[PDB]
Amino acid sequence: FVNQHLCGSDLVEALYLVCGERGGFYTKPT
Amino acid sequence: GIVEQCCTSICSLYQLENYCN
Repeated sequence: FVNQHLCGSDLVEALYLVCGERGGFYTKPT
Repeated sequence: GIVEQCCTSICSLYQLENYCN
């Protein structure tokens, strides 16, 4: 689903929804 | 980095799929 925005939590949050099931990881920032 | 990609424009959930690279 598009048409939304993010940042800080919203990012790690949206990023955690798109890669929630599939993927099996995150990114490891900093 | 990544915040300057979706926080600046409305990216598609498919673009985030690449965020997990």
